[PDB]
Amino acid sequence: LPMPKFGPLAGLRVVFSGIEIAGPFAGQMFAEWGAEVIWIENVAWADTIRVQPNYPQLSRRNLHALSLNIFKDEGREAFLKLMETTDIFIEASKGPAFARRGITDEVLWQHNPKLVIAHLSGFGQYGTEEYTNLPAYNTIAQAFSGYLIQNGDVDQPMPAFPYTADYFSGLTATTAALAALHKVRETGKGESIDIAMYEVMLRMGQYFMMDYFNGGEMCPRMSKGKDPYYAGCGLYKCADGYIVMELVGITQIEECFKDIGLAHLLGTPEIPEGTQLIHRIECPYGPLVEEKLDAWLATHTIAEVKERFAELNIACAKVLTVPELESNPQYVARESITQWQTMDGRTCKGPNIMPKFKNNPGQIWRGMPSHGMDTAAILKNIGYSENDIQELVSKGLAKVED
Amino acid sequence: LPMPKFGPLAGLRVVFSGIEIAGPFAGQMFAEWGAEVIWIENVAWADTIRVQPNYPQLSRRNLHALSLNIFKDEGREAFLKLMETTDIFIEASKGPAFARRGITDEVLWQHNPKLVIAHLSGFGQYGTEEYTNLPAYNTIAQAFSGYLIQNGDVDQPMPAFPYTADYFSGLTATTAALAALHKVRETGKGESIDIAMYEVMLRMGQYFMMDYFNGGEMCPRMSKGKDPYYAGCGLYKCADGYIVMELVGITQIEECFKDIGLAHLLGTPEIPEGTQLIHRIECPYGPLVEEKLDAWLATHTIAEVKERFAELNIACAKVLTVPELESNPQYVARESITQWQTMDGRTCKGPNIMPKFKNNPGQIWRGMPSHGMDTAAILKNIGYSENDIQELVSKGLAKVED
Ligand SMILES: CC(C)(COP(=O)(O)OP(=O)(O)OC[C@H]1O[C@@H](n2cnc3c(N)ncnc32)[C@H](O)[C@@H]1OP(=O)(O)O)[C@@H](O)C(=O)NCCC(=O)NCCS
Ligand SMILES: CC(C)(COP(=O)(O)OP(=O)(O)OC[C@H]1O[C@@H](n2cnc3c(N)ncnc32)[C@H](O)[C@@H]1OP(=O)(O)O)[C@@H](O)C(=O)NCCC(=O)NCCS
Repeated sequence: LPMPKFGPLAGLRVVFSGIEIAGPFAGQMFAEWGAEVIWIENVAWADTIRVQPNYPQLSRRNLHALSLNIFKDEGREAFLKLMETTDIFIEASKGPAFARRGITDEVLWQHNPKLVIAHLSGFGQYGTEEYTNLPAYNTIAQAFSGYLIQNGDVDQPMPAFPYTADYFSGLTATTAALAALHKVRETGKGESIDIAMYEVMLRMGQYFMMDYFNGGEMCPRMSKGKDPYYAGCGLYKCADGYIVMELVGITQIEECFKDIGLAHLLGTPEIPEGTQLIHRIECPYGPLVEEKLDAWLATHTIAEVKERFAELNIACAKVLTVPELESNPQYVARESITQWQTMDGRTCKGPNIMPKFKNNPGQIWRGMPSHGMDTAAILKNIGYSENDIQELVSKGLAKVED
Repeated sequence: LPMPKFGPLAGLRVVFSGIEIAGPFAGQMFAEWGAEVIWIENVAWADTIRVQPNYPQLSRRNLHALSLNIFKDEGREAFLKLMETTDIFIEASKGPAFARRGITDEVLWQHNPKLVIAHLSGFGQYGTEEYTNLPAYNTIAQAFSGYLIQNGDVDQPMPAFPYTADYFSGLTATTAALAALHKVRETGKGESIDIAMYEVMLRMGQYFMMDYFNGGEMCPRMSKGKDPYYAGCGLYKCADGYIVMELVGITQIEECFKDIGLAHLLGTPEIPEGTQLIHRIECPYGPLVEEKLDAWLATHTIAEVKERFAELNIACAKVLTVPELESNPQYVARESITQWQTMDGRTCKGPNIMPKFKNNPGQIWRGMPSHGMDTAAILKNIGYSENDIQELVSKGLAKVED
């Protein structure tokens, strides 16, 4: 398939089947970095992402679009012929849906013994009858993993937003597939990967849950965006708006207490010499620290706080709104936001390729493809004749460019 | 270094320098999957994660601990000797701190031309004077990327929790390093990677921001954990507690409207045949949909809703609290939560290895190492004599087991 040679993953061949965020995010990250990535959509209906007015121009860029019925007769045979030249296949389904329909890992490996197979599901490839075959999106994974219950304000839990669990799961899939690919080079045999979304989010939520699993108590939710345990950490108000700060480190704590009028607290049983963190609940002075911190901050503008905190090596930042991003000097300097052309010939704006590879930078070479756009090209490249593909379209088993 | 042979990354050698979550998360994910991973801590002070009572038993398991002054005299030489046998080096610093201290990418490559170098920072390896050298933690990256402003309730923004941006950044580092490693096999030359935390989070926050960058408006924050745009999506109340649901799909919408008493709305200008999603703001019936949905749900128990939604292929789940996780049948069946022994000989409980590799499963083989534990072993393995290492300890340039 015609495309430029770029990035660390040039020459790698990736195929994915899945809709919305998680599966396709995993697949498309390969394309950001140079790989040849085929997006499989069903024949009768298209990916549900196409209902979003602008996002798909970013989340589906650099992709080739195949539209094929991968489970039915000649569609199935065509799909399995494609697998012979495929290095990595990402699939997102309700549990072991592929195996249930006859496309097992053993069947796939009969066509390509080196193939890396990544199964993404809500609840895993096996477990109980009750959960294994259930559909899942982001919020389902947050609910089932204890992540949702940790987010929100004290009295009101809420999901992390937007679609946080989908990105973590997709990213985990990408990472695991690349790890397995490394093993194929060193062993010459394929791998199968079982990524359950709830297990991904369970790991991302352990910072305080590890206390519960090991004798302790679970932490509360944040109060108005302040860390539930550590004073001087999270969201604060200055005289002219919101900032964030992290009061961490021996020196930072000593100079900040001095600033806020609390120098006498240094060297007490719960804040002894060398204290790197002040625990707002274990220390009797916790609420007092917050009271004086709040009052000192309300006396200063964001700019003044930034300068003093720059002097103390205290991490902080103004909370930026979306309209403030484009013209930020750091964004401009690094080209964090760029422009590209859509397939239809319109100018689209959005984030550039991330991260920055020094020797082999990624690039945007293609806008989001249309439904069935590359079908005729992909099938011809795997041995199908013009009339033979015409029969796949007529039988309802494949769709070509509109 | 003595360790079992397991996982897709057996025989890979990884070194990381960084503290807390992001850097070490990237490094330790290699160790979950079989790699030999060296954790570098400073000599005079240890990783700040050690202040957490339980989490480090999970986040630092499977690791070898080196304690060395990588920038000073014989410590520097020892570090650069280690790099000769290292495949991947992860470093987390304030901007280009390594280069500023004399350890440039060109210097590193003089010792190992195939080395993959991953630089993790808040604001990148280059940019403006104002931002590039600033310290960063999770909340700083959320603030600077527009992620924080999207999380929380309508009237109250708040960070995603816990330390969400740290895990995304660490995971991106792992993925990029593995992608670059693939290129080294196919080109025989090293790579340098510039991962700025704010650019990572900028990408994770695009779902609705793409509308703003392309003519449209930015969405509001969620109201009590309901999707800002799409009805039937997010957090709801049943008669006996919180659930989450995603009302997505042609069939799901038709049968659910029928259930809630809104069948007559189907086939109207804004809900025409084939509608996969109901937009709560573009549709005049949006608030009515929510009103009837809320009332129908309040009539039913969680269990009843689950059964009916299982009949309709509508994704949903009870919102689980932390105490409900251990004894959940899916968690038990898959061993999602397991037990292991610490270095001190105590039983520790927490998440198992994720994800599940079929042919080469990861395993927990070592608990979290002590400060300086493997120093003498690592230095001896790179050509240092017992007396020569004794001088590194005495000069304050290295620390050995306590
Ligand atoms: C997202 C999800 C709920 C959607 O599933 P769905 O409601 O059944 O909708 P789909 O369009 O994917 O599936 C319809 C059917 O077509 C099949 N199908 C999918 N792609 C096909 C193709 N290219 N050709 C022929 N059939 C196809 C599916 O297998 C499914 O049949 P099944 O019930 O036997 O498994 C589900 O795929 C899932 O839980 N995935 C795992 C988690 C995930 O990825 N979530 C999305 C994160 S945003
Ligand atoms: C986390 C962070 C704020 C801490 O930085 P810090 O306050 O300077 O604390 P450190 O202990 O890391 O650094 C102290 C000094 O020791 C140096 N140092 C670090 N490891 C060393 C080692 N093994 N031997 C000798 N010196 C070392 C550092 O370079 C630094 O000196 P510098 O100012 O010239 O750069 C910073 O590393 C950072 O912004 N990292 C990038 C983003 C990130 O990883 N955040 C953490 C996510 S939880």
